[PDB]
Amino acid sequence: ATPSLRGRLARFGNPRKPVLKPNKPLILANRVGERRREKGEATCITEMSVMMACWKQNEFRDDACRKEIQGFLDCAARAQEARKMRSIQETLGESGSLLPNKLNKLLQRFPNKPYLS
Amino acid sequence: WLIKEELEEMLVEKLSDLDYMQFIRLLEKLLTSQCGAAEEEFVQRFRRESKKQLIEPVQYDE
Amino acid sequence: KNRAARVRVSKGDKPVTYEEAHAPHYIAHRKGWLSLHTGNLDGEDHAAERTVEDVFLRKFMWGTFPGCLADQLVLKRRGNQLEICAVVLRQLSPHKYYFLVGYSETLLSYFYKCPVRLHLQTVPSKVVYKYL
Amino acid sequence: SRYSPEFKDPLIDKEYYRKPVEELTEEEKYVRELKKTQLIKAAPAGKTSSVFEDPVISKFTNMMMIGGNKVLARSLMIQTLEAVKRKQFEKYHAASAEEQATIERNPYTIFHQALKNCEPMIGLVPILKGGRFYQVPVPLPDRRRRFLAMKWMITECRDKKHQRTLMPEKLSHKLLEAFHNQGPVIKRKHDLHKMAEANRALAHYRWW
RNA sequence: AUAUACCGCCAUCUUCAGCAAACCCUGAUGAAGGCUACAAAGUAAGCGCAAGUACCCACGUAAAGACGUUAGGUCAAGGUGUAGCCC
RNA sequence: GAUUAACCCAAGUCAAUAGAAGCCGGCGUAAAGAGUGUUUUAGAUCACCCCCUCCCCAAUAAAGCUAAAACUCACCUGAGUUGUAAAAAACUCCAGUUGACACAAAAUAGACUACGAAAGUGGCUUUAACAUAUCUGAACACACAAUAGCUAAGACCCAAACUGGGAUUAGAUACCCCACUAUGCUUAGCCCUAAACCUCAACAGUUAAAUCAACAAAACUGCUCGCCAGAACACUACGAGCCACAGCUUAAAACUCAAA
Ligand SMILES: CN[C@@H]1[C@H](O[C@H]2[C@H](O[C@H]3[C@H](O)[C@@H](O)[C@H](NC(=N)N)[C@@H](O)[C@@H]3NC(=N)N)O[C@@H](C)[C@]2(O)C=O)O[C@@H](CO)[C@H](O)[C@H]1O
Ligand SMILES: [K+]
Ligand SMILES: [K+]
Ligand SMILES: [K+]
Ligand SMILES: [K+]
Ligand SMILES: [Mg+2]
Ligand SMILES: [Mg+2]
Ligand SMILES: [Mg+2]
Ligand SMILES: [Mg+2]
Ligand SMILES: [Mg+2]
Ligand SMILES: [Mg+2]
Ligand SMILES: [Mg+2]
Ligand SMILES: [Mg+2]
Ligand SMILES: [Mg+2]
Ligand SMILES: [Mg+2]
Ligand SMILES: [Mg+2]
Ligand SMILES: [Mg+2]
Ligand SMILES: [Mg+2]
Ligand SMILES: [Mg+2]
Ligand SMILES: [Mg+2]
Ligand SMILES: [Mg+2]
Ligand SMILES: [Mg+2]
Ligand SMILES: [Mg+2]
Ligand SMILES: [Mg+2]
Ligand SMILES: [Mg+2]
Ligand SMILES: [Mg+2]
Ligand SMILES: [Mg+2]
Ligand SMILES: [Mg+2]
Ligand SMILES: [Mg+2]
Repeated sequence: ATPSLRGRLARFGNPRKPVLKPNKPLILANRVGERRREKGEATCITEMSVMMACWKQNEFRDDACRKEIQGFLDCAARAQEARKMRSIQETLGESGSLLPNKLNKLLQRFPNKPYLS
Repeated sequence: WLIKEELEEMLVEKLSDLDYMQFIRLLEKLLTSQCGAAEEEFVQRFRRESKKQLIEPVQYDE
Repeated sequence: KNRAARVRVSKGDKPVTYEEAHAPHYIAHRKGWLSLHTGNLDGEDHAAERTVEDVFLRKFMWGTFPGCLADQLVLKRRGNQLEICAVVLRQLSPHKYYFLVGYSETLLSYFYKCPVRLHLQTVPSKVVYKYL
Repeated sequence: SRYSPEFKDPLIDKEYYRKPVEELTEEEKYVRELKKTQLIKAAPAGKTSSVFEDPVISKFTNMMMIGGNKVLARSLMIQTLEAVKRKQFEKYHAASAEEQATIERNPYTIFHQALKNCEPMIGLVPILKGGRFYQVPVPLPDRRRRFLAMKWMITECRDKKHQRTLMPEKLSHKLLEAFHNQGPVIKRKHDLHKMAEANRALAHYRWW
């Protein structure tokens, strides 16, 4: 249930004080905003913390911390593939919501008319 | 597929890039369907060296 | 930007000729040469003396046939001979053309010690290639 | 480039083509037919189909060369391989009967392993966060760490601390010290490992 | 003397694509503005780009590269308008 | 400026000066709805007919109450806490857990849109209580009016002009950090201001016609009150009035420009 707009904006018939003071007219546009780039999640941090903790104990020797390094190595390989897979697949693959570029072609076929003709 | 510049010669009409793509989209759609013999001729109108080394002739000396 | 031998674009009311409509980078691709001799060939000489004759001949004909030259001269040399080929307008009377042919041929034959022959090709109006 | 995009890089592998059609997978089989249609680049001089071709020893030679003098860069590499070979034979005849089983005499096995002991695992990459550049520890890619190992070995040898020592004797001495996890090149890896473990608090700035 | 009168030859943005006549429409016939391809007012000669050409090809490199901008550069290439000198 | 020609008027010409022509237009942003409400003398025709949002949600005043957080004290433990783009100074009867404990301020609800003349009002309870059966009606009458501020006596968690210290900086009477005061609170008097602006007066009515300079919050009609007529000087000067004495209200002119 979309909030009401009766007696909200300052007008001539409305006797009471305004409830809303919009800086942009409350009229639907014929386009949507572009999806903003997020921040991302750092990967292989737990493997990277147990591998650098073994160096301190073993004075940065790569012969006693071999097992820890593989965890940090194998992870990097898997993480790298996911980044490549995610970027290409999301745009090409159609999942959930549509993209702005395809969604603005749908809103321009049914434009909002705040005028008379 | 007939290129844009070659399609303006069959029609003697200037064509935009976008209009050419629209025409190609219908022809491809035509091919996917079970087109009859006559249709194949229609599409063919708009459609236009073996990578093998050349063996040298074996000769014979004296 | 480059300016040499280029006619700048206009509204469309300026008529230019084939030679005047092509820039220097077309001189051997779409244009020929207005003078043809051997001076500039590999191992040939007297390229500076054939050049001075061309600069003077083009000025002698421009001032001797005033208002009558539709296009540039085409100078041709075959041995001793020098052949001047020109496109001219039909405004001037023929009587005056024959006078200028015998005056220019003779004067230039005694000046450059060579047989000079002039071949006119009259045209009604200046041939127009396109309108820039 | 004088080659068009159509041109594809050639495959010098000699045992690939020999593969029987019966082993060819459906995907692989397709590829082989496709290549027929494709145009192929001319094989470069550097790489042949010999059994002694080593891509790592050819790349290490190219990283030392100066001004296209490949005859000298290759000469230094082979002298180094021969110096490693002669030094191990001298350590093998003078060793005990049970110490000779743990003495590597193949200079290649020493070259590839020594470079593997110098490859760093993590490096420092400048990331822009809050209008500032932070040297956050980042996992170096496989290629990067393979390149750094070669660059450091050549920089250490080129470094003008050894007054009058020929490169073959220097490169051979550093390769034998890194084989046993010793020397400056290994130490240089630890110093990069000590700076990535001190600045681990900034290991979340990165996204990838 | 004046490049701040100019031609001429160039630089530069240009490792661009835009420049623009002539029409049309919108805005109540204001300066102004002018797109959406499952299309909603723009069409466009000419110019440049592109294509062609040159060099060892289809590649690449040259060349070409507008209309404008910076009163950009040069009166000392030469010519030249104006003012000035002429024992 | 001289000269030549020409134009206008003409026994006149025309430099200076003065005068003659000035109210039915406006007030969202150009100069104008002066912070609010009431009434008077009076005016209006929206008063009879004739009709439709009583009550309740955050009006106001008084008294009482307290959930979260904080301060303080005490115990136990620890050796540091504060501060930040990063530091210094500061503090070290300091910090953390637990417990006890306000004359301060009132998460969510509130995506609600209410009360009141406006200012303003958003924790709980109770008492009193919210003008008017036509409309309009005041810089000055009558009564109100955020914050700041004065006077007097109390309170004090936190915040905090001034001030002091630390740092930055060419400098830094500033922005950043710390500490603390007037002050903000209560009681009793005063002061009487605001971008008190929803910059859009009160009442009644319409949505047709020429919709309408622009923008903003579509354009109009009737009626009444108030105000305004180039800019600046000027939220000034003088005068008057006022518990106001560096104050507020009201409020000119000269000089100056040809624009704002
Ligand atoms: C159309 N005229 C515009 C106007 O010019 C005006 C301008 O007038 C100026 C006054 O002399 C000066 O005393 C006056 N100075 C003052 N202290 N009052 C200026 O404010 C005034 N300029 C102005 N109002 N814009 O200078 C004068 C000489 C002017 O040229 C008179 O006609 O104002 C000029 C800007 O000041 C503009 O450049 C002009 O285009
Ligand atoms: K110039
Ligand atoms: K000159
Ligand atoms: K001159
Ligand atoms: K306001
Ligand atoms: Mg605004
Ligand atoms: Mg210039
Ligand atoms: Mg200049
Ligand atoms: Mg090319
Ligand atoms: Mg070039
Ligand atoms: Mg070109
Ligand atoms: Mg105003
Ligand atoms: Mg008001
Ligand atoms: Mg006021
Ligand atoms: Mg509360
Ligand atoms: Mg009243
Ligand atoms: Mg009055
Ligand atoms: Mg007042
Ligand atoms: Mg007050
Ligand atoms: Mg007070
Ligand atoms: Mg405090
Ligand atoms: Mg200070
Ligand atoms: Mg205090
Ligand atoms: Mg207010
Ligand atoms: Mg009123
Ligand atoms: Mg005024
Ligand atoms: Mg004031
Ligand atoms: Mg005053
Ligand atoms: Mg006074």
